[PDB]
Amino acid sequence: RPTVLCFSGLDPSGGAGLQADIEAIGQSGAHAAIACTALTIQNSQQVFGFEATSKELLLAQANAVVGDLPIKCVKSGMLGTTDNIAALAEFLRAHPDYQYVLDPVLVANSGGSLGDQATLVKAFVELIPLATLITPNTVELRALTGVTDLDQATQKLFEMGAKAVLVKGGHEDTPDFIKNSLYIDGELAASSTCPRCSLASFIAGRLALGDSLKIAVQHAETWLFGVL
Ligand SMILES: Cc1ncc(COP(=O)(O)O)c(C=O)c1O
Repeated sequence: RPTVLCFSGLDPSGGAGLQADIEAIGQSGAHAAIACTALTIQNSQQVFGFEATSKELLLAQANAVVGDLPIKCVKSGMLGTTDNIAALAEFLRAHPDYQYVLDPVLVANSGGSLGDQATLVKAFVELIPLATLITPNTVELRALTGVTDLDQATQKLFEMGAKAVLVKGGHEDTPDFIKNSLYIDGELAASSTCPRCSLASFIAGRLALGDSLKIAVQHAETWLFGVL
């Protein structure tokens, strides 16, 4: 059972964060390991605050997993601080053989703060070229690039060094479905939907199990359509 190591925050209410990573990775067929980036204080309605994990304790968790478990993929969600973004980049550069799924979490779904967005956007520059796949929703895509046109923003992310981008949402969305577009090396590789879209951890698990990107993304949609 290949392992996905998740650099993710803890949401006590269990709606998001490393709990959702654990659930998705288990359903993908892989094993989840966790390097907790923050203990948040939040529920479905608001974020009250959070205590970011120090860079030292973050790397200590990650390094405890290294050597014990067969890490094949890293996934990141909430990182909280620019220190933790830098620590993850340091970790990834020490392990270029790991695949990496970057979910560029800038805000909570409730709207509450999971860190200062402007400085997080600037710090994410370092992680963009390291990712096997970046999974921005349309808000995250625009924030990372400073570009409001989705097509132009996607291309800008590739100019910034992205290798593959799964854009969640776009001009093809409807009340029943969010449309996802998988781009590889700047070119549209697969155009799909998703009934509703938190795909990064499930995709990471499928990548850990040896799937190609296209097959992993397809499995993730089948998983969500199976919930429906
Ligand atoms: C701690 C935390 N991580 C991540 C997310 C969103 O990413 P997922 O719910 O896919 O982990 C949220 C909420 O939006 C969150 O509060």
